[PDB]
Amino acid sequence: MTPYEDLLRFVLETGTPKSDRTGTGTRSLFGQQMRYDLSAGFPLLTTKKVHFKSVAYELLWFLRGDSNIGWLHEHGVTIWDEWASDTGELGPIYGVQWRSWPAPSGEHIDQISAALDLLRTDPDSRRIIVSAWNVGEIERMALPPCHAFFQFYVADGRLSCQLYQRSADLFLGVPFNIASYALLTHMMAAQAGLSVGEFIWTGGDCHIYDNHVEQVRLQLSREPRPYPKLLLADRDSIFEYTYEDIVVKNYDPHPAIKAP
Amino acid sequence: MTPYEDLLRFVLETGTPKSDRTGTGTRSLFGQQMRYDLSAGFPLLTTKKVHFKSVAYELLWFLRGDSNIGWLHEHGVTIWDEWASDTGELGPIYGVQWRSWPAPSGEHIDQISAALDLLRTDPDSRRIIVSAWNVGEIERMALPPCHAFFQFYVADGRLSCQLYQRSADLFLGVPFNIASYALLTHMMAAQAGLSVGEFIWTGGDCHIYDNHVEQVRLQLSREPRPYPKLLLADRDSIFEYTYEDIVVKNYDPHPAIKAPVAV
Ligand SMILES: CN1c2c(nc(N)[nH]c2=O)NC[C@@H]1CNc1ccc(C(=O)N[C@@H](CCC(=O)O)C(=O)O)cc1
Ligand SMILES: CN1c2c(nc(N)[nH]c2=O)NC[C@@H]1CNc1ccc(C(=O)N[C@@H](CCC(=O)O)C(=O)O)cc1
Ligand SMILES: O=c1[nH]c(=O)n([C@H]2C[C@H](O)[C@@H](COP(=O)(O)O)O2)cc1F
Ligand SMILES: O=c1[nH]c(=O)n([C@H]2C[C@H](O)[C@@H](COP(=O)(O)O)O2)cc1F
Repeated sequence: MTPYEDLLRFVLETGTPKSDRTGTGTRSLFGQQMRYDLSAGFPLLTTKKVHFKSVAYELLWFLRGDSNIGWLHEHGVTIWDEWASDTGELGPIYGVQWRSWPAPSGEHIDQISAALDLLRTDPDSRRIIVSAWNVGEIERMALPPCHAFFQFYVADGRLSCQLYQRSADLFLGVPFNIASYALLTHMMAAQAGLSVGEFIWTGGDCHIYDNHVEQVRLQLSREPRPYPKLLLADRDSIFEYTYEDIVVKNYDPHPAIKAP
Repeated sequence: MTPYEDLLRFVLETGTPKSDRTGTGTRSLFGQQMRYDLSAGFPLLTTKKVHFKSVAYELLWFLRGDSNIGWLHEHGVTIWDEWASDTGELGPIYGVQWRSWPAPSGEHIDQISAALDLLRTDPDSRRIIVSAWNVGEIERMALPPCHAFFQFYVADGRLSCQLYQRSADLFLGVPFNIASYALLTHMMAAQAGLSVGEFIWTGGDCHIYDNHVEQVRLQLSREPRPYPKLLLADRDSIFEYTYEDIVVKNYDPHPAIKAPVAV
């Protein structure tokens, strides 16, 4: 019922102290897994109000294959401002690798299209994968991919997705990541003629920053309300979805909780 | 604990019947995780005999950046034979991505060396990653990487390793993969002056081929025995290890179980 919350606790209590770079004292565990049944409800956390608008616009940004934060500002989103050059450039990050990974043939590979094609023509493939982790381009990126790698799986006409996040800011980061991929999974499924199955979150370094220990103590004290429902409009193509094509119904979150 | 055997039993008992590339059949589950505390023993399975010589030579071959089976034959190992071209070539697989992943500028990136570095120099880093999944080059490979990529993690002078394995032949392949990465981890740990921690195995498509089922049942009827210990001789470079340096102690498995591979 509350995969995320259980993991947050377990890291607050069992987590090992550790410095990062840069920041303060994180408590940390390695190799942790959360599991969501997407048919049961959309995993937008109810123990704290999550800024879904930012989540959606960011994913649409990723899907546009966009490297600049311009289109993001146009819609009043600023979560990326702090790493963007004077020009607003971030380098060949997520969207760039997703939509146009630079092969050695000079070709650009659209992994999203390729994945979706597989889903439609060869649902049983074990190669339905997208990787943002481009070793050749990590050092051109403002920041190396955090949610680095993901895979899809079909079973009884139900689409599952497992994500691998190498580094996980549990309190401020992961909530976004859960909703984000949850949304993506609804979109691929919708485009491919499938239903939603599971979302599997697999983390590398799972960490609660030093500041956030208080922000987090509160959030664990709150009782979890029933999950909201995700709705989508019809579109001929994943790349045609707009923010206006998305609705989150019956979302009743406990009040927000700020933190740097 | 017997995490391998539990997963195997679990997939057998609850897996979904599925079709596949190899034209055989499968029971399958998605997103499963095995965990091993490497300080309690080297996870060379004991409910069947696993041929360590092969696991070890395959590993040393990856480390050489080698994609031709010739060196493996030089040492009697034949497990990659039915995928190689007539010249023994497999394409830019595993090691070639580990030692020399070709960047857009052309340059070969040595990820294994990069990783050691980060371990010796910045153990807390969350970017200690080696990837075989070169989107750019997968078509060029005889097969796409099953053990697709891995991360290292340090805490209290203990080295942990998590592998993501996109596709898991539970009976035939996984026992090889568990041992191999456990071995690499000991290696990376020796070279960074660290002790071993956990090996965490995370699978995408976890499957038991339909022609492996009588073997899986035999194996599951057996009583698990304590894991052996691994002894590594000293070397000054991960790239200088030899089989001679890699010794197992107290490994008493139940008998080996033969099984037909799915091409
Ligand atoms: C995800 N990323 C990230 C990071 N650095 C850290 N420590 N954690 C992260 O999740 N560097 C790059 C990147 C940029 N993405 C983000 C996403 C959300 C917020 C955040 O502040 N969310 C608030 C809502 C405020 C926002 O809508 O403007 C929240 O409590 O959810 C910051 C950076
Ligand atoms: C892992 N790989 C693999 C694959 N194809 C399939 N269907 N499954 C796999 O695991 N293609 C490439 C590769 C080669 N690795 C292997 C590893 C072990 C065996 C096998 O036959 N093991 C037997 C005998 C051990 C020794 O004699 O080789 C055993 O029961 O372990 C075959 C190919
Ligand atoms: O998808 C986001 N979620 C995640 O939490 N990271 C966090 C992890 C880490 O705390 C920081 C990246 O720094 P590092 O490269 O050291 O892991 O951003 C950022 C991504 F964009
Ligand atoms: O890491 C090794 N073991 C792993 O289990 N695969 C197996 C899994 C799979 O059944 C087969 C390749 O099938 P596919 O490419 O269709 O996923 O190789 C092979 C690798 F070399």
